[PDB]
Amino acid sequence: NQIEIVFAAGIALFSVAAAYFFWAYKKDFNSAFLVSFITIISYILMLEGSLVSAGARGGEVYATRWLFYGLSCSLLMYEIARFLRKSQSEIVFLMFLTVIVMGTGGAAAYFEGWYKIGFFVLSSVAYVLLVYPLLTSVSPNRSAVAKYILLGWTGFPIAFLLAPDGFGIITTTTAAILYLLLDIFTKVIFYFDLHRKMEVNAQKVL
Amino acid sequence: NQIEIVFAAGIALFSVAAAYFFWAYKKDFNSAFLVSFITIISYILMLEGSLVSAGARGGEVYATRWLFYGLSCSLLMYEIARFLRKSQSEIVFLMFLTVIVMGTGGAAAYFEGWYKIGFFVLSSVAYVLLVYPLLTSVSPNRSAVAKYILLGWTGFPIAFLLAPDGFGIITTTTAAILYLLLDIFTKVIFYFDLHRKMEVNAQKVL
Amino acid sequence: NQIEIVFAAGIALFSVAAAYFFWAYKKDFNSAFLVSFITIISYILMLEGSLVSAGARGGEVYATRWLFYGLSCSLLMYEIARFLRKSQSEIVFLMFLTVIVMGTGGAAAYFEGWYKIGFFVLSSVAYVLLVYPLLTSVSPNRSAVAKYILLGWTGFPIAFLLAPDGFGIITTTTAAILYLLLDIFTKVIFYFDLHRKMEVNAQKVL
Ligand SMILES: *C/C=C(C)/C=C/C=C(C)/C=C/C1=C(C)CCCC1(C)C
Ligand SMILES: *C/C=C(C)/C=C/C=C(C)/C=C/C1=C(C)CCCC1(C)C
Ligand SMILES: *C/C=C(C)/C=C/C=C(C)/C=C/C1=C(C)CCCC1(C)C
Ligand SMILES: CCCCCCCCCCCC
Ligand SMILES: CCCCCCCCCCCC
Ligand SMILES: CCCCCCCCCCCC
Ligand SMILES: CCCCCCCCCCCC
Ligand SMILES: CCCCCCCCCCCC
Ligand SMILES: CCCCCCCCCCCC
Ligand SMILES: CCCCCCCCCCCC
Ligand SMILES: CCCCCCCCCCCC
Ligand SMILES: CCCCCCCCCCCC
Ligand SMILES: CCCCCCCCCCCC
Ligand SMILES: CCCCCCCCCCCC
Ligand SMILES: CCCCCCCCCCCC
Ligand SMILES: CCCCCC
Ligand SMILES: CCCCCC
Ligand SMILES: CCCCCC
Repeated sequence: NQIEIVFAAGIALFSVAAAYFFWAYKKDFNSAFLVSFITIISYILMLEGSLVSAGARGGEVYATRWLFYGLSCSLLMYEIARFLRKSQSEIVFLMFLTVIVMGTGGAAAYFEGWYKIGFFVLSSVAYVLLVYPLLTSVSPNRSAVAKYILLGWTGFPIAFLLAPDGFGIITTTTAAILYLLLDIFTKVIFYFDLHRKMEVNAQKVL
Repeated sequence: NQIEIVFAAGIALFSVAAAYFFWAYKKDFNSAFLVSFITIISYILMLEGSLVSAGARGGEVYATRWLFYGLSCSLLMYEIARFLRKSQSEIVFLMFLTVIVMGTGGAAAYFEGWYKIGFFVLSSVAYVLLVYPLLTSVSPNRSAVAKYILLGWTGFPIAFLLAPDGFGIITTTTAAILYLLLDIFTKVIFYFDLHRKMEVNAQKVL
Repeated sequence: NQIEIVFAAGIALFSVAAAYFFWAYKKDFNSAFLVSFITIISYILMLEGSLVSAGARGGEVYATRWLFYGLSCSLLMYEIARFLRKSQSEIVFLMFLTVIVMGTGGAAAYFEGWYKIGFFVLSSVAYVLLVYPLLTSVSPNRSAVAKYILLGWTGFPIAFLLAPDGFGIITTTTAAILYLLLDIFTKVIFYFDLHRKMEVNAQKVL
């Protein structure tokens, strides 16, 4: 129905994003390229539709989006935590909480009843412990990254609760469109805005 | 039947353990918190029961316990190997053997016939090569960690063979109770006993 | 039929290879041992046959071979990239492209229609970006590794297209035999030829 158009739009946008990020940025470790490329793979699988599950109020759930975030958001968390000049051990810790948040989030979306509630509570506890050291960072770059944590990262659990993954108050297509806007904001706009600042900060403490 | 009570007990204990370890320990990389948190996730999945398989002598197998160990026991092996002051390259090697041991162990538990035997032999070869450099460590902390390798880590393959994962000589609930006691010993008591020693050793070679 | 003999041959050869590599090489991080050991696990699963899927022209596909390559070829890429003295950040980048190439390759093999084509194109783009920095390396070891990239690594996508994973022009058993020869060349002969050179190069920039 309309959902294939949402997924097809995500494949095209992140294919353009991955192509730009590779050519425009330095030919070395390119997190921006890897994040968009992983997202392309995730949208193709969601478009194939073999991994769709029943959601709330007659909606559907694509829990593999949450599993692919664990790989792509750990790369984002690496850039974010390094931008705030967290210690190496704190970076490793935050990247683990991110994998935990997405992993339990996919389980919360796929399962039902008290298991959806329990996995959501666990994922939100790990999320609270993930963003607390970032929102209270003494770094001067803290305000520059709070816009992406508060608007983008925290928009997903809210979308989750409204989507068929949670209470199913919005339909599956509306959730996919809102997920896509959140993806563009946290994966593409995030680099258009902060790449050079992150690049300069990284050539000074490495 | 009685097994849900065993899994519910594990969820409550490791939720208390994860809560204590986070608040009591330093607000940086907390392996003790991550190990217990991962174990909570594993026990909820086992309690949901969608990933249960037929075992030996009419028992059942929860092979995802073994897959989740590959993530949580690699964190334990990191602390153990660093405590014995293994080289960084030896630490990376041991963490790989741990993932191999748990991964092949989950396959041994899930499959039957000569494949259970073959996967068990492979997992035990990798296990022998994993613990040999630890039991013969020249570190003075070697005796302090041998109690957990011999009593706790080596108790799992013995429990495996008795459980429905192996010959099914004990029932599924008895195996779950014995697994839970082994979990508490190797994941919780391990830190009550060795945290400060490991913390002091780590602030001296890092 | 004949395919079990191909898989049984792979189990025996890599069991001999893993046994030799462990005993002959230094008792520290042994990539050669880990690569062969992982390959043993992969061939046993393929021999068990629960993860076989329908292929092209009545052939079959064992897509888990491609998923296990993502773990074992990242170890090979680590040795290759370190041998060419790539920077640490470039090594991490190449190991990610390898996981992407194998991951999308398993999806290309498992799915059909435009999804097989799309996943193949994505996997080949990531493959082109993976081998370009290696084939144009200014390292003097570049020619010593180009034989394995061109003959061995690039033989897999060609075999893929001929195998039931692609167009199904060759049968499943012929593909398995050709996969096995490629495995022996890139995983075993690769170390018989380059171990000491790689060992000496590694004791000079570490
Ligand atoms: C590119 C994708 C990004 C940055 C996604 C971030 C996603 C989250 C922070 C999701 C968080 C969730 C919770 C906070 C708990 C409930 C379930 C989740 C996974 C939606
Ligand atoms: C928190 C969990 C820990 C420390 C678990 C350790 C588990 C093992 C060492 C399991 C070992 C096994 C073998 C030695 C081979 C047979 C199968 C296994 C996986 C049970
Ligand atoms: C031990 C195994 C090795 C070194 C395997 C390497 C495999 C590849 C480079 C496979 C590449 C593929 C492509 C280039 C795209 C099409 C699908 C693949 C996965 C076969
Ligand atoms: C210098 C760049 C290092 C980047 C390391 C990122 C590691 C990502 C691991 C994600 C595991 C899910
Ligand atoms: C489509 C099925 C998704 C179920 C989620 C799997 C559970 C992953 C937990 C990861 C915890 C680190
Ligand atoms: C029908 C039984 C449902 C059990 C739900 C598990 C609750 C997990 C809570 C995790 C947070 C402590
Ligand atoms: C015809 C359906 C359109 C639904 C679009 C939902 C997009 C939500 C955007 C929320 C703005 C922050
Ligand atoms: C300083 C703390 C570093 C801890 C690194 C642990 C990495 C765990 C990887 C487990 C992979 C299964
Ligand atoms: C529930 C199915 C469990 C089967 C085990 C999967 C095989 C994992 C092998 C990992 C080797 C590193
Ligand atoms: C029916 C055929 C069963 C084949 C069992 C595989 C044996 C694997 C042995 C691994 C250790 C060398
Ligand atoms: C009523 C069933 C109780 C079974 C409890 C088994 C616990 C085994 C403990 C072994 C002590 C080391
Ligand atoms: C000194 C040896 C370090 C080897 C690091 C290899 C890491 C492999 C990760 C593969 C992830 C799929
Ligand atoms: C047997 C099913 C194989 C399907 C392939 C799974 C997709 C893995 C994508 C990994 C991308 C990093
Ligand atoms: C840009 C490369 C990825 C192209 C993915 C194509 C997806 C196929 C859609 C098939 C619709 C029936
Ligand atoms: C009886 C079937 C034998 C098929 C063997 C195929 C092996 C292909 C080798 C290609 C040489 C590079
Ligand atoms: C088929 C689901 C794959 C998810 C890998 C993160
Ligand atoms: C559904 C099984 C998940 C296991 C991840 C380690
Ligand atoms: C059952 C498939 C396991 C693949 C792990 C790489």
